[PDB]
Amino acid sequence: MSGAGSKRKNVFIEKATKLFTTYDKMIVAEADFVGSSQLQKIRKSIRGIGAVLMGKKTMIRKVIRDLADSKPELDALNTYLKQNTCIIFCKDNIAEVKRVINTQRVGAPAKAGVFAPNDVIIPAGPTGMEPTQTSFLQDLKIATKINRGQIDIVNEVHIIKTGQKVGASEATLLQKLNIKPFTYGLEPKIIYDAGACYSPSISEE
Amino acid sequence: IEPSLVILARKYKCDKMICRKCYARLHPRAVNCRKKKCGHSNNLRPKKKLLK
Amino acid sequence: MVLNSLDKMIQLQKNTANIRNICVLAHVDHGKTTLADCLISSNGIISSRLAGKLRYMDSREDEQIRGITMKSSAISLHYATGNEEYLINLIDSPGHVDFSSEVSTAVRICDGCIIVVDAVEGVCPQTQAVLRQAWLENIRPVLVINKIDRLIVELKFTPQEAYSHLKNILEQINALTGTLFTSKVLEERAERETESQVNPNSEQGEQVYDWSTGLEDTDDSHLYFSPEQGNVVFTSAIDGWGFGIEHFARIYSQKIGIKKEVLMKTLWGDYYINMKAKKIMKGDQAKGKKPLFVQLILENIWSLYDAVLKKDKDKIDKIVTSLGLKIGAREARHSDPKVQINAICSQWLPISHAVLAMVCQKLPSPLDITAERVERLMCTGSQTFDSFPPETQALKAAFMKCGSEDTAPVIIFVSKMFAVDAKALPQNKPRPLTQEEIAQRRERARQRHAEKLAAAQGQAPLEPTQDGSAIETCPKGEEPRGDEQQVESMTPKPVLQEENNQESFIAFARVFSGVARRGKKIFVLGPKYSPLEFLRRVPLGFSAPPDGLPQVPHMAYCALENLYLLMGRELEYLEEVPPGNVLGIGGLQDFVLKSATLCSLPSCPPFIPLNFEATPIVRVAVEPKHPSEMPQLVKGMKLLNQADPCVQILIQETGEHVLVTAGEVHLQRCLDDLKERFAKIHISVSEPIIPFRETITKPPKVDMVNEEIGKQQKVAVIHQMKEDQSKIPEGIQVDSDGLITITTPNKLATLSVRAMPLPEEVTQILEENSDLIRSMEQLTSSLNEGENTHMIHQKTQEKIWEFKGKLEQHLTGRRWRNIVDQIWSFGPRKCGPNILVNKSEDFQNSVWTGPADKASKEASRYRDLGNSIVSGFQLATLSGPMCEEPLMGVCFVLEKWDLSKFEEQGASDLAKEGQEENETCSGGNENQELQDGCSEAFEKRTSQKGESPLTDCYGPFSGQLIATMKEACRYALQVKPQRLMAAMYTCDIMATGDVLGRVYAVLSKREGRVLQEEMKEGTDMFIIKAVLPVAESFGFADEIRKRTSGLASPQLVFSHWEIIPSDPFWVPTTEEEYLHFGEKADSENQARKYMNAVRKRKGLYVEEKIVEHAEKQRTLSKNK
Amino acid sequence: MSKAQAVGSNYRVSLGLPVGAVMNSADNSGAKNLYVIAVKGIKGRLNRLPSAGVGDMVMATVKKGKPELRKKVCTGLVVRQRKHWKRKDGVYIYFEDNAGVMCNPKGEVKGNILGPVAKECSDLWPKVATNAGTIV
Amino acid sequence: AHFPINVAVTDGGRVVEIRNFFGEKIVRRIELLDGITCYRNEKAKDEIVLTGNSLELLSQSCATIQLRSAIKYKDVRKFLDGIYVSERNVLESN
Amino acid sequence: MPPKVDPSEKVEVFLRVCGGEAGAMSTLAPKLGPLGVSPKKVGDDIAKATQPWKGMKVSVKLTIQNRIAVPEVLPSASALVIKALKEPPRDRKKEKNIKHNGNIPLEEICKIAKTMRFKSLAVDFKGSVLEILGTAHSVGCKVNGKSPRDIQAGIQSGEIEVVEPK
RNA sequence: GACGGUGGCCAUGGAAGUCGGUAUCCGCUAAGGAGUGUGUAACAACUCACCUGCCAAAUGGACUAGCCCUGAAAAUGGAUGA
Repeated sequence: MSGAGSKRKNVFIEKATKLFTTYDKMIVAEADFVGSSQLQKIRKSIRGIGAVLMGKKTMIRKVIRDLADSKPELDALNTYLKQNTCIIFCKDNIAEVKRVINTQRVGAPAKAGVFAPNDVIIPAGPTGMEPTQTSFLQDLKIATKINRGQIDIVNEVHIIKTGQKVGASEATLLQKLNIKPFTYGLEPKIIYDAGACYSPSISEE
Repeated sequence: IEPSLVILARKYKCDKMICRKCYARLHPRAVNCRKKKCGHSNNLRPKKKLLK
Repeated sequence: MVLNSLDKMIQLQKNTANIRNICVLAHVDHGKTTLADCLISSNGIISSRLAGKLRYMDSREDEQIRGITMKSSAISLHYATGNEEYLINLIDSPGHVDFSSEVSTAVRICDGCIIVVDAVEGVCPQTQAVLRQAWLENIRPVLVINKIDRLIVELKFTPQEAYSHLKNILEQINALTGTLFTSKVLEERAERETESQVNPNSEQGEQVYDWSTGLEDTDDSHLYFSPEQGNVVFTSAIDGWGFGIEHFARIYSQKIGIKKEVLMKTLWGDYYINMKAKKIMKGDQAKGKKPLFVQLILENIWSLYDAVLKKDKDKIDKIVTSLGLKIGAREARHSDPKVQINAICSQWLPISHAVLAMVCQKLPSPLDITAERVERLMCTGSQTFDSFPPETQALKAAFMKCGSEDTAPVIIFVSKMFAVDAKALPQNKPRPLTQEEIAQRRERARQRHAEKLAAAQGQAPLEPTQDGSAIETCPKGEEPRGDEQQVESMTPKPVLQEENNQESFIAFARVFSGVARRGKKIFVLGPKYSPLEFLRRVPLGFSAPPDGLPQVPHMAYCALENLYLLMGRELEYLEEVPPGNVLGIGGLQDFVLKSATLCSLPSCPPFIPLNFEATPIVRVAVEPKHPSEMPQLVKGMKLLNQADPCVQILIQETGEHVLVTAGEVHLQRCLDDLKERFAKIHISVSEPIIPFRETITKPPKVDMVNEEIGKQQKVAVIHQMKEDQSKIPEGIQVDSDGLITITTPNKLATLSVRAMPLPEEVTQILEENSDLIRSMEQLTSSLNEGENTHMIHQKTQEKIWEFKGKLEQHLTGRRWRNIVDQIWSFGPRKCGPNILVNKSEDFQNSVWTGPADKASKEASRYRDLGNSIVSGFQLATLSGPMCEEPLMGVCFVLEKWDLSKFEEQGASDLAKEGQEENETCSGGNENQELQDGCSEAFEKRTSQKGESPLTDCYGPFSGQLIATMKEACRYALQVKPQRLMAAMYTCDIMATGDVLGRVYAVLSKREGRVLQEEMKEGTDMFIIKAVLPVAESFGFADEIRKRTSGLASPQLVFSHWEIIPSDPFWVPTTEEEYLHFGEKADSENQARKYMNAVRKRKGLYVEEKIVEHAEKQRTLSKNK
Repeated sequence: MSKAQAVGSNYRVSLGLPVGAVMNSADNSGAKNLYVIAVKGIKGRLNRLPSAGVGDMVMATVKKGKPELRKKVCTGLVVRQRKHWKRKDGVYIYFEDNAGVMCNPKGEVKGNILGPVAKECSDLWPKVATNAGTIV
Repeated sequence: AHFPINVAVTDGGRVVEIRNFFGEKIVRRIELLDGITCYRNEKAKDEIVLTGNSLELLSQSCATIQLRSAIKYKDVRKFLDGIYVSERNVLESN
Repeated sequence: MPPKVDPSEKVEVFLRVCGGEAGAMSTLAPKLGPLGVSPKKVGDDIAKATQPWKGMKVSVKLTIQNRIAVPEVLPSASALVIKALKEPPRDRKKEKNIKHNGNIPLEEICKIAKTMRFKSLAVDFKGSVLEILGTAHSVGCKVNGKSPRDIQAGIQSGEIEVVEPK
C-alpha cells in the first residue's frame, strides 16, 4: 500500500471535503460487498434522487458538516461508519426511502469473491456434464448411474441444505452450479431523515 | 487434483528464488542469499519454470 | 491352427471372389506387435507361436507404450481353414514419420487393410501422411482400437475406463476424419450409445431369448465410427491376446441364450441390463444402471489379474470357468499364475474360427473393392484417372474383375525394394527351381529340422564337453535336442538361407495378376520407354510394339518363373494367385521402373504410375569422392529410382547428380541410401539447399537507356546497391553514380540493358518450363513451330512487331496471342522468364533474327549477327546482381547493341585497343585482312547483301564481343535495386484450439506471416493458412511435434515465391569491385550462400565463362 | 567396450603375456596373427603392463595377416593362455601356446573359432559360445 | 500413479514407511516423534493426515517425511511427485 | 447450451468482430469458432451484406445465434461511425494496411445519435455522453470544436469549458 | 471493492489492458492505468496500481561512516611473540 491507506490524501479529500453531506435526506447503506458492474447501472435511479458521497476517512470531520446543516451527527449514538458502507442522498418520503434501493437490490460478479445465500435456490450453471462425473457427484439431488455418451445433470434447484444465510454459506458448492444467487448487498444500516433515525428495514412502514 | 497437486509440488520446489552466487533456493519472495560465504548477496534470479 | 501345409493352399489359391485380401497396417507401426502375435498363433505352416515369430518380426512393449521402430518384413500367413483360402500375409510397411512420397509409396502395398489409427495423440504429421492414403481408398478398412489390457494390468483401473478410452479414441479419430471429407454429422457418432431395445417386448424378449437385431454398415464404408459387421477389436498382447467385440458377445451368449449380433450392438456403446434374471425394465435407459464391461466379460479378466497378483491356484481356475470357457491342463502341473494364463491364451488364441466369418461378412470379394480404389490414387495421373473416360482401352472391364488378364501378365508398382548385397535368395539353382522341394522344406524347417540343425552344429568338430554325456550319447535329433523346441526353436533355418552364391533379383512391390504359372514369359521394356511415357497423365490409350517409337527398339522376352513378395522367400510354391494380391513381381525381375512397366503386353496404358509429391521439389546437387567411383553414384541412382518414385536419373534437367524428393528428412534418407544399401561408395553431402529467386525491383536511371521507369534514387531497398560495387572497373570512363555499359574498346562495340519486374502469374508458368529446348533453337533444320509461338506470348509479351520496347506491353494489355519467334536466349535455361527485346529491323548488323529462329519474316535478309548475340546474352542472364544464379522474376530488355561504330572516345583504353588490333576505327563494311566478327550469315548462306554492302568480318574480335556483352549486363544488374524473392510453400496446417498460438510462434520465428484462417464446418478443428519459406520448412514437422505433442498437422503446398526482407548479396568475384568491400554479414549471408555447393546443376545450362579477352597475358592490358 | 561380464567376471585375471605378445588369430578371416596393443578394463598403476585377459577383450592389431586387415586397431578376444591358472573348481587349465580371435566391438567373433576355447571365455561372450563346436 | 506412491504406517510405535516411490523397491522407514497419530480418509489413493499436540515436533516429523519422499538426482520439474503438505496450521473443531 | 445439432439450439447473444471482409473477417469469430455442430460459414453473410462500406476493423457487431434466422443488428461504436462516414474503397481491401484519413465530425452529425442507441449504462447521458463521443476514436480528426486523444476538461481545439454543444 | 463507452486504433479467424505496437481520452465513483504481472489459442480468472473495513501509532525511502562479515587460494606443523 504505502500511503494514507494506499496513496496520499490530496486525491480523496477532493471528492470528500468538497462534496458534503449537505442534502434533503440521507440513508447509510452497506453496498461495498457488491460488484461495480450492476451497481453502476442501478446507480441511474440513485443519481436522480441525489448521489453517493464521501470517502469514509472523514467520518469524524462530519461533525463540522452537521453544524452547518440543521441535522445533528449523533441522533441514535452512532457516527454511521462501522463497516464498509456508503451514504445514499435521498429526497424520498419517510416510508418510500426504505424501499428506494430495496426494490432494486441485487448482487453482482465479484473481484475478491463473496458469499451468496443458500436458503434460496441456486440457479442452473453448466448443463450437459459427463455421466461418470454426474455419478461421482452424489451431493447433487438428482444424480444418475452412468447413461450413454452424454447426459444432463438436471438441476434447477439448491444442491445443499436451506438455512445458511449470507456470510456463513458454502462458496465451494456454488462453483458446482456456477451461476449463484445474486440477492445480497445494497441494504440499509440505518434510515436517517434529518433528525429522525429509523431502524434498517427491507420494506416500507 | 493433478493441477491442484502439481501447483503444491511447484510451491515446495520449483517456485523459489536462487542466488546468482551460491545458487541457493531461498523462498518465493526472497531478497538476500542468507549465507555468510555469499554475504547475503541481494541478487536473486527466480528459479526457472518449464512445461517439460 | 497348429497344422497347415502348402499342398492344400496352392489349389484353393487359384480360385477368386472368395479369398478376401486382408492386411496389417498402422500409423507408425503402432499396435503392430498385438496384431502379429495373434496371427502367428493362428497360422499353421509356422507351427503356432511355440515355433513362431520367425521370418523377421520383432515384437516390443516400447512400441505399445508409444514407439515406431519401423521395419520392412513379411511372414507367409496363408490359412487353409474350412473350404477356402485367406491371403492375409503380415505386411509391415515402415513408411515415414513426415509427409512425403515415401509414405505414399511404402503404405500402398495393402489390400483390405486393418488400420491402427491414433496411438495416444492425433492431428499429427505422422497420422496425416501414412494413413492419409489408406482412408482415402475405399477398401473397407476396419476400426482396430488400441490395447485394453494396459488399463487392466499396467495402469490398474477397473473395466469401466475401457468405455472412456474408446470414447477418447473416437474423439481423436473425429479430427482425422475432418481433415478430408466432412465430419459435422460424424461428431454425433463419436460417442458411446445403444438407443435400441428400450421397449418392454425387447427388454425381456431378446435379452432372455435370441431373436435378431441388425449389425450391418451405416452411412460410411471406411473406419469412422462403425462396427463393420462385427470385426471391431480391442487388440492386446502382454501374454498374447486375440479378441474383441465378437469374443465379448460369445461369452454373453453362453450365459443364458442371446444372439451374437444383438450382443455386439449392445457392446459397441453402452447398454444397461439390470441382472435380475436377464430381464430389464425401462427407467434405466434415461437414468442408468451399470454398463456391460464392468458387469461381465472384462470384470472376469480383472478378477483373474487380481488373483494372479495375490497368487491363488484354484481361484484363477474358478474365474476362468466363470468367464465361459475351458480351464485348460496346466492348473496343478506347475505353480501356474501367469503360466496358466499363457496356457489358456494358446487354446483361446486361434481367431480363425471367429474372425474369418466376420471378414467374409464384411467383404464378399476383393473384386468389389478394387473398383473404388482406382480413382483414389494415381492410375492415369493427378489430373485424370482410369475410372474416368480419359485413358480407357480395356481398364474399366479389367479392374472390375481385378488384374489385367486372368492368365497373369504381371505389372509393377513401387513400394521400396529390398536391400541388395545382403539378401540374394532368388537364384537359378535346382532346389528353388523345383517348387515342391522348397515348399516341403518350408513346412519342415519350423521345429522339425531345427533339432537336426542343432545336432549338426554342437557335435561336428568333436568334444564340446570334457568328461561329459554329450560325446557319449552323440545325438542325431533324438532325446536331448527335442527340448528347447517349444519356447523358441533353436537354429530352425527360418527364411531358407543361401546355400549357393548371391545373384540379387530381390523386390518388394505390388502386382495384381491372375493365375500365374512357372516358366511364364514377359515382354521386358527398356531403360527409357517412350510409348509408356506417352500414355500416362493424358487421355491416350494404345498397345503396339517397338517400331522406333521408343529410344531402344527391342524384340526380346524376359522370364518370370514365380510371383513373390519374399514372405516365404526364394522362388515360392504358392504362385497361383487370384485377381488382386499383396505380392509384387517375382521370377528374375526387380525392375519397378518409372518408364517401364513389366508386362506380357509389349506396351499398355500403365495401371499405376509412380507416386505423387506431398511438398513439390526438394533437391541437392551433391558430388561423390575418389575418381573411379564417379559413375558409381549414377548407377546407384538407377536403383534409387526403383526404390523411391522421384530421383533425377531419367531426363536431364538439372544433371544426374541431383536428388528430387518430397519431405523433410526424405532427402537425407536418400543421401544415406547410396552409401549403404545400393552403391557402396561415399559422397560429399551439402545440407544447404534450394537457391532462391533473384528479382530486380526496378530499372536504372538516365545514362545510356532512355526508355525506362524514372530514377533509381534510393539509399537502400534493404541493403545498399550503389556503393557496394561498380563505378571503377569500366566506370572511370562513363557513368558516375553507377554503371550500365562497357568501355573496353571504348565505343567501338558497346551496349546498354534494363531489368524490369514481370507479373507473378506469368513468371510462375515460365519457371514451370512449358517451352522446350528445340522451341528456342534450330527451327530451320527441325520443324517450324506454331502451337508454341502463341503460348510464349501468353506468358512473356514480346514480338518482332513491337518498335516501342517492352514497356508498353508490361503495363497495358496482358494475355495476347502473337508470334514470339526470332529470339536468341529466351531465359537462363532457354525456357525461362527472360527475353531479348527486338525493337528494330536493323541498327547496323545487330539485333534481328536468331541463329536459325524464324517467323517467316525478313526486313531484307535473315542474315544479321546471331552467333555473337546468342552465346553472349546467355551468360548475361546467368550472372545476377551479386554474381552467379539465374535471373528469376524478371523480364530482361536490350536497349541497343551496335557493331560497326565509326565514332569513338579518346582515352588510354582506346589507345591500347588501337595498338592491339591496328584499326583506325571499327567496322564490318570495310576490312584490311585483320580481326574477326562471326555471324549467322556465313553458316546459313555465305555473303550479306541488301541489309549491308559487305558481310561483317571486321570490328572487335568475336570472343571479345561475346565477353563484353556479359560484362555490361552484369554491371547493370549490380547497380539496379534488387530484393530476395524467397522460395515459399504455403502451410495449410490442420490445427486445434489450444495449438494455434504455438504454431504461429514457430512461423514468426522462421519468417513469413499468417494470411487468414478457414474453419472446418461443425468441429473444433480448423485449418490455418500461412506463407513460410522453403529453406525453413525443412525439419518443420519435427519442430511442431517437439513444441507441443504434434497436435498441429503440417502439409506444405507450393504457393509460388514472394519478396521478403533479407540482404540479397554475396561478395563479387571481380577484385576491382571487392575494393568497395561487400560486408561479411550483409553481402555474404548464410541464406545467400546457395551457390558454392548448391549450384552444380546442368542437364540444360549452367555455364560461367571468364570475362574479357584480348590476345595474350602480356598484350591484354598494357596502357589499359 | 563392450562390455558384458558375465555373471561375475568368471573370477581372477590370468595371462599368457601382457602388451607385446603374439597369439594366433584362430579365425577364418585372413588375419594370421594378433599382437596386443593393450587390454580393455585395465585401469592400471605406475609401471605395470596392461595384462592379458583370461577371456577378455583387447586392443589388438594384425601384425602378420591380410594387408587389408593389417594396420588399423582391432578389438579382439583371448581364447587360450599358454601361461596357466587355477579356477573356482580346483583345476589348472593350461595350453600349448597363446591364442585369441579378432572380433566386433560388441564382442562378436567374425567367422568360426578354430581349436579349443576355455569355457570361461564362452560364458563371458555368448557369440563365442555360439560360433564353435569346441568349448573345453 | 505411474508407480503409485504407497505409504504405510504403525501408530504406537509411531513410524511411517514408503514402499513404492518413483519405482523405489525399498522401504523408507522414518520414526515419528512421540505424540503423533496418523489417520487417512483417502479419496483416490491420496492424503495422509498426521495429528499431534506439540506443533514444533509434529511439523518437524512431517517435514522429514516429505524430504524422504524426494529424488536427489535428475530434474525437479521432471517428477512433480512425492509427499507434499497441503494444509498445515490446521486445528480440529472441538 | 450444448452443441449437438445446428441452431436454433444455442440461442444466446454474442459480441462479434464481424464487419470486414479481408482481414477483420476471413471465417467467423474466435468464440463461435471452437464449438461443435453449427454452420461456421453463414457468419460471412452478416458482415458482407449489412456492412459493405461501414466499419471493417474490429467492429462492434451483435448477432443472435439462430443461424439463417438472425436480425443483423448493428449497435456500433465511435470508431465505426467514422468509418461508415468515410468512402468505401479506402475502408475495405485495406485491412492489413493502416489508415488515418478521417476528418469528419462526431460533434454534430453523430452528437444526437449517441443517446438513441445507448440508453442504459454506467455513464450519465446528456452532458456526460457528449464528451465521451467527442473522443473515442483515432481515425477521425473532426473540425475545430472538439478533437480526439487530448484533454476534454480544459483546452480542446477552441472549446475550453467542460461541456458546450458545438 | 478494483466499473463503463470498448472487441479504442492497429497487426488481426484471434490476440479484448497483457505475441507485439501505438495513441493513451473521457463518464460514474471513496474507487479503478485503454493497465504491474501470472495466466488465457485469445477472452476470462486472479494479482497489481487505485479505493474503503478492521487492528490501533507510528511509518517509508535515500545515502553517510564506525566495528563485523563477503571478497580473501599454495605448498614441513604454527604462530596478536606464546
